Formats: sequence, C-alpha cells, structure tokens
Amino acid sequence: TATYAQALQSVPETQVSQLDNGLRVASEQSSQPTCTVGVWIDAGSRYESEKNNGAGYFVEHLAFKGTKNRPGNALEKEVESMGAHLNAYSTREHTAYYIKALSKDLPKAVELLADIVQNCSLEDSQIEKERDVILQELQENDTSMRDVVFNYLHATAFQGTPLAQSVEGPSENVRKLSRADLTEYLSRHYKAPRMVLAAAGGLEHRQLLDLAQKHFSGLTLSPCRFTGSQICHREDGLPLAHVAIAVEGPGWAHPDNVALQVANAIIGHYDCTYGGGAHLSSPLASIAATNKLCQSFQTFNICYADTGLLGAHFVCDHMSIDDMMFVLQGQWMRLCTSATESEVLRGKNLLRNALVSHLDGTTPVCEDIGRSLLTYGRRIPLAEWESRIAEVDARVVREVCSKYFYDQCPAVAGFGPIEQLPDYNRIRSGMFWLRF
Amino acid sequence: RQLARNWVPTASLWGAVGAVGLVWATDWRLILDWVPYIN
Amino acid sequence: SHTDIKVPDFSDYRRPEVLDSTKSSKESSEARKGFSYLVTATTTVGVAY
Amino acid sequence: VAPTLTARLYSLLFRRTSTFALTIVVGALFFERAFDQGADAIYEHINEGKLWKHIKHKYENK
Repeated sequence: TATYAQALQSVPETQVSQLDNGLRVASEQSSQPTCTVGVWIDAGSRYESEKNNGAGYFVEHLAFKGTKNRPGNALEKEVESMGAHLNAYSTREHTAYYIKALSKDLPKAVELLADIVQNCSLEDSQIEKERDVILQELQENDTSMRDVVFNYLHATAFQGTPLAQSVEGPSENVRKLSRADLTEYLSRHYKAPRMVLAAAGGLEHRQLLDLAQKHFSGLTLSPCRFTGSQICHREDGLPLAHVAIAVEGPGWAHPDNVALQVANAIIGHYDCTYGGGAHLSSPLASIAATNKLCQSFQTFNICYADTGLLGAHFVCDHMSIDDMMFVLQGQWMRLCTSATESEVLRGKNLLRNALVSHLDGTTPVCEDIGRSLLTYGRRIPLAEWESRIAEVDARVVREVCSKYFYDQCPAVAGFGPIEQLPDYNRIRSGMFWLRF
Repeated sequence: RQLARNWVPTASLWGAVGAVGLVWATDWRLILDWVPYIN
Repeated sequence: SHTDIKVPDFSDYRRPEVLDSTKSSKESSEARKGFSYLVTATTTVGVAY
Repeated sequence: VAPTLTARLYSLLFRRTSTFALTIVVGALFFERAFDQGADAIYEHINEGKLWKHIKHKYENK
C-alpha cells in the first residue's frame, strides 16, 4: 500500500560506484523502459580567468557541432534516428550534459556521450559562426529585464571575485577567443574528480557498471566577498521596474540550509493572474495585491559552496514602488520577534508538499543526483528530510533569522524606472526595527 | 491567542529603563550613596 | 550587451578589515559594525548631561 | 581568538534596541556623579586660598 509514513520506506536507493581515474558511477531503478542519462561538471565560471569568461558557454555550444571522432550533424541524426531528445545547459558553477532515452539504446549513449565529453572536434568553421550567433544573442539577451537585473546583483556584493562575473562574459572576448584557451580550459578542468556521472531509469546498477564500459574520465576556489552596496540604472522608458533585494547566506552544506527552506515558505508569493484573491493567508500576498502594490513578486533561495543568497524579486508600477519596500521588510522583521508555530505548519506542510511533488518523471531524479554529488555527495536523505523538517521549531526559526537579518547590510539591485526607489540609508535604518 | 513572545521580555525591558529616568530625573529618592554621593 | 560595468575599487574609501575580497564579511561584520553604532550611543550621553 | 568587546557588546547590547538604549541610560548616572566630582578640582585645584572654602578655614568654627 501507500502511506506517507510507509512511502518513505519503499525507495530504490541511489547507487555508488567508483572508477580508477576519479569518475563516479551511480544509479537507481525506475522499472521503466526509459532512462535519463546525464553528466554533471563542477567547472565553474569562477574557475575561469577574466579572459576565459564565456568560454565554456561558447564551448557548450561547440559540443554538438560534431566531435573529434564524429563530425558535425552526423551526431544529431543518430540520436534523432534513435528518436532520443538531447539537451544540455550551463550555470556559473555547473554545466550539464544529459539525454532522455529508453533503456534499450543505452549502450551507444555512454559511448556517444563519452566521446564528446572530452574528445572534441575543434575547427574554426564554428568559431566564427557561434561568435556571430553569440554576438547575435548577447545583443538580443537585453530583451528580458529579468535576466538583466541578476548579474548586477552578483557584481554588487561579489565584486572582487570571479563569482560575480557573467556566464557569457564580455562581448569582447567573444570576439577575442582562440580555441587554444578552449583546449587549455578543456585541458585543465575536465579531468576527474571534476567529472561526475549518473543516470536514472529502469536501470539497475550492475547492468550499468558493466557497460560503464572502459572509456575514460580524467587524470581552486576562494571565499567571495560580500559587499553591502547598491546598483541603480535609471531608465524612464519602460512601463515597469524589476526590483529584487538580497543578503548573503550560508554555503550548500549546513543545517541552516534546511531552516531557510521554510523561511521563504512563510512569505508566499503573489502575481497578477493567480486565483488568489484578497483571502490569502500570506500577509503581503493578500495586501500587496489588495492595492496591487505589486503586479507580481516571488522569492529566491540559492546556497553556493561557501555562500548563499536570500531575498525576493518583485514587480510593480512605479508610482507605488515605495509601498512594497516598506511593506516587504516587516514580513521579515515581525518573524524575527513575534513569530508563531501554526503559521509554519502550512509552510512546514508546504515544503513537505514541495519536495514530494519534485519527484515526478524520470529526468528530475537524474538532475538531483548530479548536484547532490557535487553538493552533499551521495546524500539522498529522503525520509531524513522530513526528520530534517521535523527539526523545525518556532524557537528554531526565531533563532535562525536572528542571524542573517536583524540589523544587517543588504545590497540593492534595481533597473529603471527606479526613480522613486527609497534611498539606501533608509533601507539600512529600515532593516532593523526601532521596535517600530 | 496568545503567544506573548520576547515582546513580553522586551516589554519587561522597556519600562525598566525610564523607571531609572525618574530616579535619574529629579523626582526620585536617595539610594545608598552607591558610588559618590555628597552629604 | 554591456554587462561590463564596475568601479575599480573604493579602497581609499574602504577600510582594513574588508581590504581582502577573499575574506568573509561575516568575519569582520560583528566587531566592525559595532564600532559604527558605538559612536551613536556615547554621543547621546552628554545630551542627557 | 576571542571576540573583542565590540563583537561581544554588539551581540550583547547594540543589537537589541532597548539593551542598546539601556546602558546608554545607565552610563550617564555614574558618569555625571563621577564627572561633576572629578572636574571640580580642576577648577578648584587652580582656585586656591581665594575662596572661603580655603579662606574661611582662617576663621571658621571660630
């Protein structure tokens, strides 16, 4: 049967297997004709030098342009001849390579995947194409204010470390890159332990490990500076101003990493077309909608290795912008003193509701494994999560926020029409209450 | 409900202060010299 | 397109405990910032006197 | 390494508003009592034998 208490017990577990040159193997059985194979890479933007910036991005594009053994677009046809979907993606820390596929065609997959992981056709045929394509994109990427505002925020505090820099880097290196640096950066960071391998589907471990199959894998970080500051780009043309706010936070692995999950569960989030209405429980979700002090808002949480980010991202008309800012803060502050057990239950429930629903479909488990390995390693503390959740207490919370919020130094990320944005020194003397 | 939180101690902390104020003001009493008090 | 913006450093403005980008602000923050508020309190003393 | 008083004191007082304000309200009391006393000599130590505090010792208690 199924009981939420029992259901934590019956799981196919993650698998652990090592290679000799540092590649890790792992797996879980979905009793499924299909399987999601992937490869995770911890090579971060913060590893690359300033000149090296945007390379891997540029590189990521180069992968499926044909590889050392298999030239351009004979590659896709096969995977297409198979019928398999193929995709990859990047992030300041992490780059991804993965495929959704049946368990049948699995054997080629690895040996297909494996080849391109390191062996790469390096030809200036693409170098200019992509460069132009990228120069196309770089100039086109200016369209979404969202992706715009982020990078500002990184550079805001994380100035002084590579962490803040663009994934795609300066437009100039886009022109200025020789594939030597590529091969060189291909050279350095693609040996293991950097490499991490997994997959999920109807595959049992051993029938993976056999065909994990003799091919290959392989043969620096610093504390980033956390800077209280502001950034303002004032432009009066557009209708709205994306504005979000943040303060630094703990690294990936830490107990506090748990409490923060429920922290944002408290505030909730509102946007235009939610069916929410005025009756919502979350104080701002109702009120900031009541006068539509926001068209939309949400929150974010991301915890780096040694670092973490906390805050919310919101959208409203300009003349009223002051409102959100005033009425956002207390929803932190009132927590810091007066907070309550029952109010957490739902959030306690929600995060419980949240993580459970995360597990549908083949691929999502596959992706989890990679970061997990890069983050906590093997750990899939599935039921333990609840235990990690059962940890939570009203005091526990009012202990947490005590750390990172009450009278701290925030940073300010904003984009036109910033104009009415309350000045900095308010926000600062506005973070900590005077008790009102 | 009432969950009467650190506010209660906070409250407990508030009034304590200005209570001194009166004593420190000019409408208090004469405590045991307790660090110099002229006669 | 730009993505390039930044001010090279505020150093001459900036101050010793933050003088390293590879140091955590949480380190200095506690004592450092208290030094700030420190000016607030003592300066109120003579006001009462 | 141990936190210098500030790190302590901030966590101790300045953080919590009252606590912050509290010692502020405290400090002045002993202060002025110490302050009023200690300064007077500076005035007085300079002003000597010109005032009955010094003078009237000549004729006081007869």
